[PDB]
Amino acid sequence: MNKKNILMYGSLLHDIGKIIYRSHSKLGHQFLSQFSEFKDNEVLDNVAYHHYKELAKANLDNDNTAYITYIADNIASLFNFDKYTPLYSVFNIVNSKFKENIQYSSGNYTTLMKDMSHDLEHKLSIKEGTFPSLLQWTESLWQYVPSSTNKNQLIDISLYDHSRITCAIASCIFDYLNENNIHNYKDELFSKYENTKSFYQKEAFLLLSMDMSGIQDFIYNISGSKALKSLRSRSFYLELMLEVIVDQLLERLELARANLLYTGGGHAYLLVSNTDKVKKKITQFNNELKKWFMSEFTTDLSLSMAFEKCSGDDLMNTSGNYRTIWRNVSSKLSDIKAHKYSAEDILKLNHFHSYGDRECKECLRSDIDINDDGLCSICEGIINISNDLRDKSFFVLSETGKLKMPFNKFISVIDYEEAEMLVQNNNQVRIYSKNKPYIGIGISTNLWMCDYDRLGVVRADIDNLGATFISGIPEKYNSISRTATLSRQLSLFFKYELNHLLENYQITAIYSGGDDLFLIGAWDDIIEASIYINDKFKEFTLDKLTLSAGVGMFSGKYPVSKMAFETWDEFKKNILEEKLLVLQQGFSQTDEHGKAFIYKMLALLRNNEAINIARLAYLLARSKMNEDFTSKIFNWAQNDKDKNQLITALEYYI
Amino acid sequence: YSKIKISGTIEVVTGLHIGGGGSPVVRDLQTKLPIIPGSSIKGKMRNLLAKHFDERVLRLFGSSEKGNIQRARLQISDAFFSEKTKEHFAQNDIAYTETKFENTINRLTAVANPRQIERVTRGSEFDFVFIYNVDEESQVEDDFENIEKAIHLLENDYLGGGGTRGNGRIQFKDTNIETVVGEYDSTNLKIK
Amino acid sequence: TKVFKLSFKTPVHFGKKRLSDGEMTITADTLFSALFIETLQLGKDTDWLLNDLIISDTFPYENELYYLPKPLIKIDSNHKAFKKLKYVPVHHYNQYLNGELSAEDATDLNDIFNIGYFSLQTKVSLIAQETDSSADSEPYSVGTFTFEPEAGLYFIAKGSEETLDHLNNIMTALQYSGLGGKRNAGYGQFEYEIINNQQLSKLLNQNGKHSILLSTAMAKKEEIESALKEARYILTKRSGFVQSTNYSEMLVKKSDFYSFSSGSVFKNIFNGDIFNVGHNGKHPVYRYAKPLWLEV
Repeated sequence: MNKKNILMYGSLLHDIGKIIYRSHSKLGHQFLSQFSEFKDNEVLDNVAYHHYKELAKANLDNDNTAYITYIADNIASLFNFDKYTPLYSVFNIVNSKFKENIQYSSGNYTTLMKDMSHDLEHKLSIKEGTFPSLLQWTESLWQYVPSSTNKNQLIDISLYDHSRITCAIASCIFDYLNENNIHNYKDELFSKYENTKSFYQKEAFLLLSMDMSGIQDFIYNISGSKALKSLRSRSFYLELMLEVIVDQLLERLELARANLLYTGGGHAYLLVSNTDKVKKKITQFNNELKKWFMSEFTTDLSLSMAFEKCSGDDLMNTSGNYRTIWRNVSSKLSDIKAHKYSAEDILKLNHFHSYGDRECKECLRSDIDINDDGLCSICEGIINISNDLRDKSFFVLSETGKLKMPFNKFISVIDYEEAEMLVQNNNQVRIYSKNKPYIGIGISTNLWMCDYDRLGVVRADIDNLGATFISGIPEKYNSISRTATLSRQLSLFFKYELNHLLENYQITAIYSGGDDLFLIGAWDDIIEASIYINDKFKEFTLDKLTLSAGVGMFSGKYPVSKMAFETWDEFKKNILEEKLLVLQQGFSQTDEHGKAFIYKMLALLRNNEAINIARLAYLLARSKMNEDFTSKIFNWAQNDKDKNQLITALEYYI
Repeated sequence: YSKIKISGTIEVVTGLHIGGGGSPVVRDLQTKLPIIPGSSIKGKMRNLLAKHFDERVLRLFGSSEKGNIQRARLQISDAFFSEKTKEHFAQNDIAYTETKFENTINRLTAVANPRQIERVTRGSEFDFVFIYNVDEESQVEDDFENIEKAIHLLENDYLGGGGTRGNGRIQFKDTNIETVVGEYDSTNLKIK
Repeated sequence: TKVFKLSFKTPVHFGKKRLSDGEMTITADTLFSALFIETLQLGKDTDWLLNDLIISDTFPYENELYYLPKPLIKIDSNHKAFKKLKYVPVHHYNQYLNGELSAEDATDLNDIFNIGYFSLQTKVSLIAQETDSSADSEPYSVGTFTFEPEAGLYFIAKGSEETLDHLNNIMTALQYSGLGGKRNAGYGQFEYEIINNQQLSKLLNQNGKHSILLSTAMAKKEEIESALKEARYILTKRSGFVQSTNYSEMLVKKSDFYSFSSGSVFKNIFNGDIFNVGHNGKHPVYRYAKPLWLEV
């Protein structure tokens, strides 16, 4: 096995034994010492020797992955562990629990043990490129397993999060040490505590970040009759371009899928090594990507990538410099965004007189070349993927496909059986999903995307997301792993609950992710679901994160590219809950009160003059509604706030 | 090369109804005062004058869809309430816009189906501005004759919806014609 | 070097890509085009008004406040409110460059930014077979913008005195034709006033090491290497059609061109140039790229 891969497999399971005890190092080693697939001695050594007391007498070689696994645990992170400790949600601590005085039980861990033995016996196999599968299984299995159950520590970190960050860190460490011509890790690191602190301060990591330039305009120049079918696929397409870009990058750097920490909007974040070759490769890849985008769009989309040197000592939130490097990489990203092209680039750019046809009615774009029936090529593929997005759920990176990808690649759609056939074919494919878990078919990458399906449109943004992502919890929990887990929770919510909750609403999910919620549907349904989503968020954020949202009513068949640019408890309790219901009951009780009667009411209210108050009184008198109903309307009209509220309620009434 | 300016007022003898929102009427999303979008004027004028007969229409309003480029010779803007109508109505406390109740009868059922149409008030005045860029000195007289006929037709016809059903008759008053670009005389051009 | 201020009293549609798209401000390209074609309609001599006139992009104004677009300088702190802001009043223009503008100050300014609103007008078309025989009408949409009674647009121009007089005459003549988009449809007339703001005049009359490109420009072939040395800039694709050039309008359309946006900062000043975007036409078609710098 590749020593890097041995590192990967061992690190990923270094702290597994806790779950067995909760049903240490030695417990994990014995348990993992039972399995034909995973019986590698060095992988077992990583698990058996991840504690200092164990490393003291392990008598391992000067070049051992166990030492790297140990430093990974330390960088990622009196000691009475309660097996019944519940995991706590960070969201409270952000602006200062799961399954409220709840407590776990022993039998749950035993159940997981059975599950893990089963999936180890039948689902998992070791090979040159099977780490991703193992990581997928770990993620699916441990997502609410507490990592540290120390009573004196604020328990909010997943065992899965612990494992992933540790593996990423260790991989980084291995690359950095090997490239620095260092092999005697026992003496390079473990020799002295001062030597360990020297390595902590030694810049060994780069934080790398990526950003699409042109989100809004390219997502939003749609005018055709397939507005839903177009937009639903466009959002997915840009997202998948991001996904394929990042995956290609991770492949090139020979790094693991664990090393991705967050994706969203056009942003993505990774922890990579601080070596020269890595930087050259980053240079080459960046140039290539820019070449591809320019060969493609030339303004509409671009990728800017920026990286910053760092030592894990700051990753330990030692001086609060983790937030500083995050802000530095954000400023660096904006600097790359400013300088997008060179002199020769634009020199070619402004000199390209080409015989072209006209704009694709779907694609408000002239540069791309229509062929037949005013239809180009890339747009045509967008319509095709939209038709197959709902029924088919599996996507494959193939050399021949209907969708053009940046790295001279193509995307197609398949079934679960076709994906199994590709495993037998042993083709260079990756599986991209519709939130499909427990698959275990070849490279089963469960990518997250929420596909659920006058008009109403609601757009929402997290208000305090800039501060939450960087400052988050001040001075004591700004660990890289910890903000990662915060990101993870937010991501999983915004990509899973958005699927689940939408069940009862006549809504199609158009754009969800990062902090952007772009939903369209039926006006009444849109308003109701928006209320539902606000309440559900306030539950899941424990009232710690807030959202600002707007709903606008637009005529059908409008160009949605123009609708989008158009776009609480007060609204819920007072207007909808109080006024709307009583008005509805009254109009239920008294018929003939059509839009004529209500419209006269509207006229009476809209002209705010006292004589109009008298007129409203008389008109109410001519009705036959119960005296209490008419008197309530009259009293509401007297108050400016209550009149504005009644007006809004009745406008909703129609 | 000269431009001739034609401004005046148009009076709603029977209530007007454009309704770009539609049963609303065109307004400003701020002033909330009725306007008559000029393009509507242009469309009605063109339909009428073309129905009077073609080159002349192309000369007047411009199409450039048959490969022949001529460019519009007439610019018609929307109009607004004059200050006069606003002050009179505020003084007399008259609403600007009427809501007419309508009804429709099914046959073989004889049931009633209520309807609502928002009409501009009778008697209000709109200040309109036309601009005629005389690109050919030796044709302008002809053109104005044509524009005259167009105006004349509109005088006995309607704008907007339901015009068969009894709304949209307008009138033209206080038309004055002035030259504002170039040095071309306009003391003999006449429009009622 | 006078500046012109514009009032419309009737909404005008600008537009970027589609007729239903609406804008508040236009770039120097459109203005140069319109002024040029108005000269051609007047038929005067273009060479004088070809290679001597320097124009800024259009800029919105309010009752008594004049603004400039946001310079893309690197400020080191919040990085949220500053992103949402586009325009800065002259009062604190140099203050922002220094860094005196506070986050709450930005909040306040953005709050005052109510200088017009956007709207969609629906229009129907019965020139089709709807009236001729059995067919349906053709609704379509336009986007229009209604400036406040004391709101509109202004540009900053410089050149010789004779150039300024000619521009004065052409501007008067154009006053009555339109600008923006559906001119003939009833949008975009204007009456203008020439006002000299002492403060803005000072703003144009500074001297510094940086310089803010106020127009839509792009250096020649042989200057770009030395121009792009240290800059912060945005490229802005300019496409569009042309008027009374060749047989088929839908066949005629100037090639997509690129220029820097109007908030870029440059170290090495470059003169720009009026580029031909012409091909397969009966005359050359001019697109404008020449800078007016505010030197600070």
